[PDB]
Amino acid sequence: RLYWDDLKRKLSEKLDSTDFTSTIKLLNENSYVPREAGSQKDENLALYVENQFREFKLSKVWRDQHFVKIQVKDSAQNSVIIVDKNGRLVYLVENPGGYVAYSKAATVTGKLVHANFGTKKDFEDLYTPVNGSIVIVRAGKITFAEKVANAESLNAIGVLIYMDQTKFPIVNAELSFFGHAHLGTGDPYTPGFPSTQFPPSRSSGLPNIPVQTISRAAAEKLFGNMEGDCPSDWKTDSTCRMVTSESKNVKLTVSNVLKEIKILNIFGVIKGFVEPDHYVVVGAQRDAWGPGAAKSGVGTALLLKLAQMFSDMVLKDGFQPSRSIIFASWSAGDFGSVGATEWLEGYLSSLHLKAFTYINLDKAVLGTSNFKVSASPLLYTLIEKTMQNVKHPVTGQFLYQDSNWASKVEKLTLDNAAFPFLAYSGIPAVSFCFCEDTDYPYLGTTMDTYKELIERIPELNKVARAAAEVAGQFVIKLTHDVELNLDYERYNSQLLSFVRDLNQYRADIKEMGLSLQWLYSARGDFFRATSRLTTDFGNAEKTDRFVMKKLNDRVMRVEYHFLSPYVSPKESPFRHVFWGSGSHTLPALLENLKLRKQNNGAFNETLFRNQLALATWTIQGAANALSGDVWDI
Amino acid sequence: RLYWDDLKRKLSEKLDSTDFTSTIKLLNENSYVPREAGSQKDENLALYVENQFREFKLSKVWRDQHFVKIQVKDSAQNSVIIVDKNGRLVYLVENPGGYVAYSKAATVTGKLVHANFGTKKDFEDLYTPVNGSIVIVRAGKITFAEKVANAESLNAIGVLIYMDQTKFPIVNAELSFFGHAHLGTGDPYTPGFPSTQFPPSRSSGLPNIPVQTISRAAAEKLFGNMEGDCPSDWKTDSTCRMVTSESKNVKLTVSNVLKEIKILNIFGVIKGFVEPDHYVVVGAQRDAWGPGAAKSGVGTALLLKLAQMFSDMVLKDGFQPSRSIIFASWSAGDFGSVGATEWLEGYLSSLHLKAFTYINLDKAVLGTSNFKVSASPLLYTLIEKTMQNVKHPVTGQFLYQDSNWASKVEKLTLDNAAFPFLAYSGIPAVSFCFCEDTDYPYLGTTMDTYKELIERIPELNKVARAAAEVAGQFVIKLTHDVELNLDYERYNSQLLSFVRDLNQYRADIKEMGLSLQWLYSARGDFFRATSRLTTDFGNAEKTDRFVMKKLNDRVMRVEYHFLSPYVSPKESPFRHVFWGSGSHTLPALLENLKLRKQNNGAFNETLFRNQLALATWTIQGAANALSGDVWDI
Repeated sequence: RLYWDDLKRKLSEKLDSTDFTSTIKLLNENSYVPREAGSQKDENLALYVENQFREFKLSKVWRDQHFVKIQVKDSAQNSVIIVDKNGRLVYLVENPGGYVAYSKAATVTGKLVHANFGTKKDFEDLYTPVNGSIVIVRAGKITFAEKVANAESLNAIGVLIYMDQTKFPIVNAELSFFGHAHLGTGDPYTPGFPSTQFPPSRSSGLPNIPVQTISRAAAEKLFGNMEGDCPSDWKTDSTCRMVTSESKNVKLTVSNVLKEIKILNIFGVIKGFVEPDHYVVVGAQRDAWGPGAAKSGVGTALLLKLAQMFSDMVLKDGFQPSRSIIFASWSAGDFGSVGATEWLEGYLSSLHLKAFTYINLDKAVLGTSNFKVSASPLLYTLIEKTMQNVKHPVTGQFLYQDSNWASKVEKLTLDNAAFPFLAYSGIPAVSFCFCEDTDYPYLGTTMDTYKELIERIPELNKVARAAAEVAGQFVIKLTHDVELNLDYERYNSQLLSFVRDLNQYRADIKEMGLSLQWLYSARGDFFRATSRLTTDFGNAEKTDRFVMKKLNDRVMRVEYHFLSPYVSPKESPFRHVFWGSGSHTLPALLENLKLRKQNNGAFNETLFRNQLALATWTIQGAANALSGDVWDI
Repeated sequence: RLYWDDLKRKLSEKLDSTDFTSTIKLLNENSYVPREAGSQKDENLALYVENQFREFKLSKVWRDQHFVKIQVKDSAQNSVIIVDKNGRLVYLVENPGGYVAYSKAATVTGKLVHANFGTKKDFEDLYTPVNGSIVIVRAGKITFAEKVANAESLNAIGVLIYMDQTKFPIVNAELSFFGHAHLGTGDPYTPGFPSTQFPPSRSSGLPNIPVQTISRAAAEKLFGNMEGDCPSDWKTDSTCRMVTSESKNVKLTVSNVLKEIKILNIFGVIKGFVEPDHYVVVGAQRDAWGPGAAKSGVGTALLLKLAQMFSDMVLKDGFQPSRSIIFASWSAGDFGSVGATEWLEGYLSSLHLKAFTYINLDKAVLGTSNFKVSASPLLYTLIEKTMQNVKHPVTGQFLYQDSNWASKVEKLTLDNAAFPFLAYSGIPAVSFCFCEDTDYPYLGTTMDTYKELIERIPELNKVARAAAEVAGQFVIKLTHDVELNLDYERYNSQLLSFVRDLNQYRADIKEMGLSLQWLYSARGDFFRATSRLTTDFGNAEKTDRFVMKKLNDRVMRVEYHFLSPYVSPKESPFRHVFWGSGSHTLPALLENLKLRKQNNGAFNETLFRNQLALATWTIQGAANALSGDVWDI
């Protein structure tokens, strides 16, 4: 067993002589260049990664194979067409190079209406009714899946998406791009039974309208046939317009088809010396529509180098992780973390007893200016201590520069592979990156190349190196300390913050005959439960692996006990009342209640009483799950 | 620490000098005599039990209080009336002394039709259509809740239930009786929010028709006005008839009302010396409609004596249970294990990590001829070894007399408090009793008295003594051995048996384009997972509480991982794919498939493909949950 100081030094010095850019460049070679999930090139890289793991001599390397239905574009072209309502003659504007996976295959003709980013707010602020019209929106702010849903929610009949030059200062205006519009993760077409025969989807999260990505040039050509200046508030090109002329409307034809593919998740593992049946999981997306250097290459490179380093530290330098470290190369990430989700779904309710943390490595390097982090609050302390002794690659200062960084942390979103881990599986998760206030413009394009990457970021090797150090320090701390570096006390602030918000309606809870007393008591009981647990840790003999096991297991279950037990994972997979999606999340409870100031019928008093109940029960249950022995109350 | 041989002797000799009949008699005194749930007498007994626990000096004794809505009969009498369709004049036949909790409060008039036991089969074998008619059925075979559901399922408008003299050779034909018809357990009116305001119930399992219990005399008076002899196949009184005369039909008026009551679950605990945060739970129903000597008294008596004995063994004789023993006195058992279920529901998904076994003590003594057992397969080995060294109270031979007893074991039913533990909470459970091939006739009547009990069973003290020895040996084995006496290998036979059944349709699975290959692989993987676990146990150092903790925790999770993760506990609480209720259970999958030999539209091919899928996923998940470390595959 080594000292944390030595492990820190060892990791750092191994990192010093590590060549990241070579690997990123290597992954950008023609053997791997265009690696859409399931393709032979994806399969090539999968084989290469797998071989590398074998050369690193990890305890065991294996395959997690899955068959899934994705959507690819048909031999028939998707098309964007302008129609003259006079005589109904059509003019072809574009056959897009790209497409949007999970779009309804359909042909729709209507008026075209701009809706900015297609955010929920953008739609309400519209002075043009979207109903029965095709909508065009800029990429960014929110996922394609959300834009489609918001629009579909207002009865739009189709969606176009372009990259405006203000948000995406790309010289080539003919660039086409890719994404998906499945409002979830995993395979949307997952019949619980094999079939020839065709069953409907139900609560799939799939679009019922066609959605399609277009080049900025094609959008500006559409603007050429539209009227109305865009609000300066949108801060967009002067090109932009709002609505088709009276005599014209647009026709969209999407003919994407379902294809079944064989994806491979490639796994390596360094077994733990004390509790090998518990693991930290480190993963990266291996697939990409185009070259996907930043989208896929960076992550896969870090995955490979981290795996190599840790294998060397165990075999040469005497590092002895208490718990196991699993390295995961995912496929079909581009379709909604499909690879990751399929694997997660094998262990719906059991995984949280083995995996205590997931570290995502996707898009860790996109810029230089900033260091962003999204994570479970359970990892805020680990993250903080890690930023306090990792240096900025350009700047030289420690990453930790703001004592208040934790309150400004944004939550994991659906397009992040870290999301299903936290919100569906109840495993604390963290994603982080070096970046700007600007999205990396080339993501999802054929311009996401190494050359492009090394050009916007000439210090690529140093920056990737800093990204590896944070992930590496995470992984060491997590498998070295006898306690788990999961700060369960953090959820007191979260509950406090939530009740603090809720208490801004102590009046409206009166006019409904409701007391919030049982909820306050749940919050109090959780506080007590954490306090007792901290005391127990302090009074425990750190060398007694039996008592630590027992205390650590309690910590490992905190996250999962915030998954609502009162909703089916099939109907709503994202059960986490803090971080998931649906009417069972604390945020939903607040939004339903904010709709009570308006005397409009949007408020749903009944729903709220149920939400209040389920929240209280969930929180009580978590407090009770943490308290320990049934005679201690 | 003592030797199993000494603990066996100690338990036995303490039992030898234990006076059971005194306690049963004591519970039959006027201070407790009629103790309907929530009543003052129930509350008296609750206080007495609680005091006794305090005198026994258990580690901690506490209260688990709940407010629940039960139904009691109104000041207005329920009535059974015969109507002359000529002139519509009515004749009062009875104002029943008893009632059926959860009956719809309503008045209905129609023809009366006998349907034997009201089993699903009994209805199909009817040559008289039940639709729009009131139905009369004999008690027995199935719960009232099922009879009502089956009848309601065929559009009957009301249900009468009597005790025929063949199944219930009771001299007094005027005897009235009680039960409930809620097709589940727990409080059916559980709004997730407090209210004045009234919300509908939804998937409550509540009757939409009136149901009422009548005396045999009242039934025979009804038969007096009916025609058609009953099938000799029913083996019932010659009195019985099938249908009202042309000119007559029956009117039923039920006016039961909802009352909110305060129930108390009384708990005692003897803390474990090694893992106190894990418990065996031993419970008994304290409430009864009448005197409920057999229904409630026996169980509560055993609960008290067991608690006392084990407290003495810990404090005087040096017994040191590894894990905790909790003694539970439940209330509102008579309404569907309501007390038990309410408590279970506080720990929906967390309880199975603390409670590894529930032993039910209800109706353990009803006769002398037989010893019956129902339980999770996880306890078959414990049960067997226990029968191999417990003697029959009358006979003197060991209870174990049939090497094949396990394949003839009937599953826990809904009226058993052991049921929600296993099927809703995923905690292995066992109920057992000494009994006959005949139901104890006085259950749910005012004749369930000590005097009646001591009369049909003069060896009451000896028989109760044998009942305590099995429960006691269960409890000792379970808290003494370093391994858990949960035989997880047993579920290989279960899966085998199930697939063996399913394989009787390998043809019909072809005509649907389906392979069963992924299901076979799940079964294989579970087999592997258990084999590996047995090996691990063998290779473990029995004195290393850390490794044992880890292996025992894996065993403790087997049961729960058979709860279907794909159904909400609110919509269907009984999620256990082997032992629960609904379309997600393996049995349901078989029944849907047996409906494919008939070319009638009852078969539901789509449903089956989903069932096949969910089953496969559930089983795979359980196998994967058992395999241990993610690098072991």
